[PDB]
Amino acid sequence: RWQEDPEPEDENLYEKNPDSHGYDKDPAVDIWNMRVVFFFGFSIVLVLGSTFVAYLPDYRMQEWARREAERLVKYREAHGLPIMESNCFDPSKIQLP
Amino acid sequence: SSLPTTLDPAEYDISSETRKAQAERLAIRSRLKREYQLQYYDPSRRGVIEDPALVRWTYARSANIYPNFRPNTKTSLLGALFGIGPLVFWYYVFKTDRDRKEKLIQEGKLDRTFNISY
Amino acid sequence: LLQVVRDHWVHVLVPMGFVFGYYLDRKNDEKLTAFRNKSLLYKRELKPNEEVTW
Amino acid sequence: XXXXXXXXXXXXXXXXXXXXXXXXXXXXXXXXXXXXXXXXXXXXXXXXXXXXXXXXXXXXXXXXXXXXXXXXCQEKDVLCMFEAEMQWRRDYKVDQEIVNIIQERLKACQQREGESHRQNCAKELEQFTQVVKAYQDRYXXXXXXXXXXXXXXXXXXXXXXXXXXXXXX
Amino acid sequence: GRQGRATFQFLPDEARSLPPPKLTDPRLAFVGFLGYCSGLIDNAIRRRPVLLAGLHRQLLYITSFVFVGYYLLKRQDYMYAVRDHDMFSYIKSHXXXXXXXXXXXXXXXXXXX
Amino acid sequence: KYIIPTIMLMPLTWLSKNNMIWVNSTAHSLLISFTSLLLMNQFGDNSLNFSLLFFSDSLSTPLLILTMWLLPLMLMASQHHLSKENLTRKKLFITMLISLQLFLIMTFTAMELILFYILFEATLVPTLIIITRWGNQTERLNAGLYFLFYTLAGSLPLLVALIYIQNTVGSLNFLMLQYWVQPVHNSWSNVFMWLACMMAFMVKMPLYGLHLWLPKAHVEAPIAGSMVLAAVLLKLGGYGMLRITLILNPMTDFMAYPFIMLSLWGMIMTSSICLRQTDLKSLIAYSSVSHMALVIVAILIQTPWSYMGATALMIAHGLTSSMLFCLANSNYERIHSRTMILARGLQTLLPLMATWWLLASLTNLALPPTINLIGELFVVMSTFSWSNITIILMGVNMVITALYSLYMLIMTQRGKYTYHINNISPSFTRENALMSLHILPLLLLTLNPKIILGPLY
Repeated sequence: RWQEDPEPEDENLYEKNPDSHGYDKDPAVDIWNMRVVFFFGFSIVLVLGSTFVAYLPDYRMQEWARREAERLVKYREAHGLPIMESNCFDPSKIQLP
Repeated sequence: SSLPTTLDPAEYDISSETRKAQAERLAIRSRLKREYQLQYYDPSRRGVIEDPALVRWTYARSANIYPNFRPNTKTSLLGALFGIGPLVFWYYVFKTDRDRKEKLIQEGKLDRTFNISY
Repeated sequence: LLQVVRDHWVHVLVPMGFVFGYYLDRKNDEKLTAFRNKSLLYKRELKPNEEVTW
Repeated sequence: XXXXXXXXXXXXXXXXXXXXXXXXXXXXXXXXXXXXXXXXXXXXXXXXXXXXXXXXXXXXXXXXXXXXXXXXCQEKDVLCMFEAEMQWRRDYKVDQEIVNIIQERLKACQQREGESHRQNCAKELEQFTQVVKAYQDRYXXXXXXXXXXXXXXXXXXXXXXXXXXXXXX
Repeated sequence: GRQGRATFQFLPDEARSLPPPKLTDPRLAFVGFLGYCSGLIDNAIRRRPVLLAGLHRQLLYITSFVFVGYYLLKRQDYMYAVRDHDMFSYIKSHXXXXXXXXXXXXXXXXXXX
Repeated sequence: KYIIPTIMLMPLTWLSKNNMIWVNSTAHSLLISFTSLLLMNQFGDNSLNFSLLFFSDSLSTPLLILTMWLLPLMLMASQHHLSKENLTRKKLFITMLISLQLFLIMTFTAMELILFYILFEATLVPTLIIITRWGNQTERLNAGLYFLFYTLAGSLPLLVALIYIQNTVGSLNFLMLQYWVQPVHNSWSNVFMWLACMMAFMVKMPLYGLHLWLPKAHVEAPIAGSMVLAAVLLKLGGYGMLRITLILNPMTDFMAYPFIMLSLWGMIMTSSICLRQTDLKSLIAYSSVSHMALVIVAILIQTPWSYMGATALMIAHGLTSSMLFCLANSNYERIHSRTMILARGLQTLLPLMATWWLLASLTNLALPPTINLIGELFVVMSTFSWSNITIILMGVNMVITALYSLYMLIMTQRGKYTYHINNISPSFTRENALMSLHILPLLLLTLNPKIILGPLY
């Protein structure tokens, strides 16, 4: 026996009383919250937001390097002899010994 | 696993003292059934009931870690052999594969011609 | 005009707080002005406008 | 165009010698579907081209050249190395896509021959072995994640091994 | 590091009052927020309604942390300058202790994988 | 621009009236999440710098966007819960979630090792209070004690490690400054220098050993299945492993070799236990060990392919496992016991949720390329260059990943539910919203996840 603790609460309405609701307390505020402002963040950030995820932010020279490589392939094949790769960063630098 | 034939009509006492024990099985079964039946067929219930057999079932697996295993016997050391054992097993597998690979890079080239990856 | 101030007293603070963050972090550009026209990477002698890079 | 290798010339001409039946059903449909929706889409593409009129220029890719290499800049300094690290990274991004063009050249080699494939070409397979081998030994491919300081050590490691082999032989 | 040519009584030296003081600094504003925060929880311990809208003795709480914080930052601007000044003067006087090394392209080992 | 709108979200909840609260906290966070996707996605040749180091920049961090995406998503889930409690405590609680997200913005943006660490440990205190209060189950204190016992005993060795490195070589602070990096010569003094830097991120990134930190935090859940998404953020919060292995010690990775092997059995034996267990949340908790073990295998190899797979997996797991906890939340709010055997039967009561169960379970497996296949496949292809025998070990994991998803489905597909009188109402409008706002970003990342798996990609 505790004489104070025994007072259980079990009340899950959902449909009984508000008929159509997302959450309890105030049906007029509930429609404005659960169905309006949640869905504006569902519309703007996901549809108008998708035009920023991959759709035209340029993004770390992915399409830039295509125009850069194509002009360098024709340049070093017609005028030069090695095919765009031979030695990296160091042409006749300071030797180890 | 069952060793001989599938046990269903085999090995049973011919209506001896077991009949009194078999009648006791239905007595406890119905005792737990009747309290289940009373807490089921009422329209004013609404909610999943407890059933203490399944509550203790979850408690047997999730809890009972340190109240149990207080006599750390030789069987626990045999379980530890399946514990640390496999972790030390691959140490003589991956290293033997690596020393095979690394020696092939330096002396007697085994590297791929079209390997731009990694 | 009279009802909007009482009902939406907190509703204005968060987008205005973004403007405060938009302005404060922009003002940090004047602290980092070393080698703005200098350092050969995108450096070019500008004539119609003073200080191209911010 | 120009950068792409492409085929020399496309052949094929209609013969229609054996039998009559109903001529060529594929060629009869080729003339039928040319005016059905191929002509309509060409007219819609021409209408969209005419509606464009004024268009933006767009000055394409920016240059930005040299700015001194990391090998030239001796001793560790944050002001000097930063522009050298950007130069190496820009070249590494280009060198990745150089391989991709020659990769697509080999893709063109497989299709434009078909039946021969391995027996013919001879140039595209040789060009692939000239670039990838140069990419494997110089531009990382063994030096883990990209780093400008590690590349100079990788170039020195290849040079020291080559000098030791040349002096002995 | 430790104090050498500096004496106690009156916390700033006044003789070395050359550097400009902190004017409308973000460091002053954060202590000002703490001065406001001390004027919020005083209505929480001593039971008073609304931490935001209550009694206006909070103006004393804002000013005190700003006033003490200003002289504390003035001590910070002084002491960091003196510590830097004695560091620079030690290199300029001795010269032999601090050695300079320039221009090197030394060989280093390259890691595989 | 990300400093002082989340700090401006703090007085919003206190000032707003008792009728509102939840309407303001969600709407004034969704527009903040829009601005993160608007500005942070831009990159030059290498890493940029947004401001002076209070909060720095992004190098390979679209993981910041995920936290901003979960900034309103936690408030969505905790709606049925905390509906009967005090209104002053509702204002107290939302600010604690905001404070978690405040430090999480800081940790991903700040490109330091010193400022990062103290705000990495500043996420520990709010979670402690969130776990030890509002916990529906008993012995939640063990979930609180071991949360700070396992983490802090491993992370306080960073103070003796990080300060030691900056005392020897320049300063760690700016990171892009830290290219004065000398190769580690593999000495006995350098053995514990490597271990102390790793062991801090061997706890939050769960191995096979020291992994009990995770399931206890999930079984004794902070709130039903709502604040578990913050613990998913703590799993991906061990992203410092991407920075420490790359910068601080690139030469000496001989000590990484036993740790891959320890996490290799943290793939099979962690998936074996996740087959018989009764708790539905624990069947997500032990599966989350294996999917995050993939990163620990990847990073220590240090090959460029593994980083592509890892950064994808950090975002992949952050939206898939968290979605599975939302399904566990929807079952717990009706039955009030997370027993898998008891809660049995979909479509008879929950027809629409059953399709969302599929789009969340099958994502643990390698579906048509969402982000999980793109995450996993690059790691498996990276392990082959390490050693040829790995796919024999990795292939067993591919079988038990089907034993993750389908076993969660079958035990809910069995149409009975005889004892259940509750679960009469199908789903609320906000209930199905959680199922959409978690899965539709994964569905949008099927098209082009270029701005997801990006460490120089």
